[PDB]
Amino acid sequence: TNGIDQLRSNLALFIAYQDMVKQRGRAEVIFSDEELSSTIIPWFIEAMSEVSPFKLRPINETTSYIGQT
Amino acid sequence: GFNLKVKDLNGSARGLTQAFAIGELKNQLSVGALQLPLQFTRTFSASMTSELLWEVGKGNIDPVMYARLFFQYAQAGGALSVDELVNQFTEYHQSTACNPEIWRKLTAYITGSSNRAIKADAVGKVPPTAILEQLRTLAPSEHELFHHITTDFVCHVLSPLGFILPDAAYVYRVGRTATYPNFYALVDCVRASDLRRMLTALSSVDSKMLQATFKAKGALAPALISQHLANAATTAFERSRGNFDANAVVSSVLTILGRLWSPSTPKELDPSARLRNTNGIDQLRSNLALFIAYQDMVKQRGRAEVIFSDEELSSTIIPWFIEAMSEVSPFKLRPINETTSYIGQTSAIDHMGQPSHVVVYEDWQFAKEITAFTPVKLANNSNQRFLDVEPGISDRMSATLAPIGNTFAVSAFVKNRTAVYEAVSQRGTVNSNGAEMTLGFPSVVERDYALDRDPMVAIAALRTGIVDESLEARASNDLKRSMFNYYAAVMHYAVAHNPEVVVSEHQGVAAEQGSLYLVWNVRTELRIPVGYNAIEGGSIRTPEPLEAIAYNKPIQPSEVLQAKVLDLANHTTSIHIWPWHEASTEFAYEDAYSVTIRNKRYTAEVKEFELLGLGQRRERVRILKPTVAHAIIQMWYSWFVEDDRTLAAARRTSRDDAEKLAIDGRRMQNAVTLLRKIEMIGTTGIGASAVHLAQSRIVDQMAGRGLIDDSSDLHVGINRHRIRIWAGLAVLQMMGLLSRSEAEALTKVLGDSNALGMVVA
Amino acid sequence: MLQATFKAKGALAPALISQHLANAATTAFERSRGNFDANAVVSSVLTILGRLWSPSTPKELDPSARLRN
Repeated sequence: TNGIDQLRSNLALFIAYQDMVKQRGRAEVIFSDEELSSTIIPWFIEAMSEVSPFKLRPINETTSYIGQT
Repeated sequence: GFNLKVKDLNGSARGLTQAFAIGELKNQLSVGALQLPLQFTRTFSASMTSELLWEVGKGNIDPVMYARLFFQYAQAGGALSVDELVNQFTEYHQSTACNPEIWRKLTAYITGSSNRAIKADAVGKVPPTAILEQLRTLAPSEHELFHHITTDFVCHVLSPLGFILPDAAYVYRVGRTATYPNFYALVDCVRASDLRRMLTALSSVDSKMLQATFKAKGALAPALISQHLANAATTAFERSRGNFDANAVVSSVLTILGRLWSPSTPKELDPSARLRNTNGIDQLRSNLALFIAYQDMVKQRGRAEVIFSDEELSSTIIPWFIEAMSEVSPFKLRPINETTSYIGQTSAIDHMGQPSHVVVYEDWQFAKEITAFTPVKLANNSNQRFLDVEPGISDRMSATLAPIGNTFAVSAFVKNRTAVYEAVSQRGTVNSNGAEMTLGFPSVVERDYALDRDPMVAIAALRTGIVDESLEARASNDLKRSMFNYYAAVMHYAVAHNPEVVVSEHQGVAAEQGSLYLVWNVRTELRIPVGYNAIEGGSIRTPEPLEAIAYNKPIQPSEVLQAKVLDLANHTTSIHIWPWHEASTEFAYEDAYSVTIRNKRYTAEVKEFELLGLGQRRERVRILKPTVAHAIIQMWYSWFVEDDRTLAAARRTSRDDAEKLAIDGRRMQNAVTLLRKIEMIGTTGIGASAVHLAQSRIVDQMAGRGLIDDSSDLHVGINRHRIRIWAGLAVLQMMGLLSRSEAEALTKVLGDSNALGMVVA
Repeated sequence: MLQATFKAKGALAPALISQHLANAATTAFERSRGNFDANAVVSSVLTILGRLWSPSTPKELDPSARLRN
């Protein structure tokens, strides 16, 4: 069911995971069920919003711009 | 063609019972009543004839094209299941992200070490395939196919505004494929659909990346989007980690459809009104050959109710999709009325007048011309080859087949076959329990014989019902497909006649009442015993489709029935190569005539040769055997050996002198059949060539010894007809049709009888 | 069907699509075997609306936030 299939791949987003997991425990309200609807809840999220200045990112460059020696 | 009893059939051929598909094992006949009414969308199907040649390599790229190609490839039996092709494909492009070097190196072809970036593009596109053959050194490719695939992304047109040429494309010849589907065929369909889920995104991504590419600059600088190209496609490859699971989803929509069928109310089988609606299934319930696929895989794998679906949400995701709503299958969903009709009807009359000869039959004009290929291999020095069509044996042999394109019309065949008509005394008394159930289809032979297996063994496996089951897994396959295609064809055609059907367990071993068959009804048939029912109630009520078949009134065939026949000279100046072989390589072979007169051996010994009158050898060419052209005459061959051995078994059994008269007239009338057939075959122009020329040779043999040079001594009467067959022998083998182990049979049968003219011529 | 009809010929030959015409419509008539059931669906949206109205909290009358939207 769409989205999550690449959404799993996001990883800084995963940092946000471990972060709020750090602050508020986990507090599993689980407003979602197991499927219907475990859909309505992830109907949407921030990157698929344009509402954020922040935006979803393609494949390869990540956010690279630092050399090494 | 081929035939059974009308009363008996299970003792004649178990394969056409519903019960055999149900795996009833010969015993009790199905009958159980308590019924649910149905309707027809005349059911989803395939095509029937689609002989054509796709272009690839021209850089257009479209997953629907390749879906056909892999599907046909499995239909070539190049590996096995399409599912195997696909899992092995993903195993191939598990060379996915572990090879950034595919980008680094193809971009190196773009020239390259692109950190020296610029609007570098000049020219060169169309054969990365060779430098990608170096990528084959990078990406070994035991199959030609996926290697031939991956080229496309870099070079569909990318970068679309230069690079640049092609002025050339590629090739493949899809043929007509299987008529009707099954478990494995279906999972192959949805699997092909996951590939469908693959490639289209795989094109669309680049389709937008190019939009975001030539930022200009011109085409902009490389080591970027080029170095990108398909990494997103690899992510698209990773979008493809999970379509579904083919066997599970197919089994799912399957068995839930079966629950929609079964009388069994309870919660295990209670198709939710919550989702009895929701599109598709509402006409999908109506499909019925699809229902044959149901009872089939229900036969092989029990039911194994994984029920990946719930009762409603989501009993939706699973039947989100299926094969007909895929374009991935060559097979396609079917409208309302015609079903797949194209067979006429007649029936024997004794002025009573129950049928004794059911007449159900073909409808099909075979190819009017065929053309040899010259296998001009040169590129790659392997499978890569060009065929260059040119006239040769082609034109002239074809024109000689034109009379055969008249005298071996199926309509004439059955019409003469109907003329068997009067039998066992008179007139008016032909009736005695069973009656012959003559039948056959263009399709089953055109395909199973195309696979080069000789259908008749499978036919006999059906006739005995029980499988020989000693076959190779490949032959195991051809046997299976032979079965369900025979069976289902007969089913949904019979359905194409009778409007109404109802579901029927069975019971027996239950095995949980999910097992089930069908029972039908018609009324018009006259008050006579026929099958087990007789007619009982002024209506049929039979499990068995053949029963409904027999009662049907005489009709006419509808379909265009033409072989369509391929052409390729265009594509030939284009080719390139594809899995072609099967033809095979050297267009023909000699057959040796012989005769004795004045008690002396002569042995005409003729080749091959063009024989037609221009040497020599030629060489080299090979022409494709039409599947059809040999398949049909093989139907008749099946008839020949049928009446032969079976009524010979009658020669063994009923020694009654009247029955002696019957075996006499019947065997000797098949004898007069092939008699008059080869008879008219001899007047053919190539037949004329074989006559005058082989006769010229043996007359030259007369000049061998000096005293048997005393002019011709052969010609009186018997010799002419006796060599008339030889024309039918050149027309036999290496006319491009018959497969020998054939004239063999014909020889023995021509020995069976007086033959003679018998008159005329 | 008309789009697929006048194959031309002109309007093409009959005893076919004409003889078809509405058989598919009869199948469309059979597409109509099951819309819903009027009294049931009306009563449904009805009483669920009433549950959306009523003060009564419990599970018999708890319009799901899963679908209050």
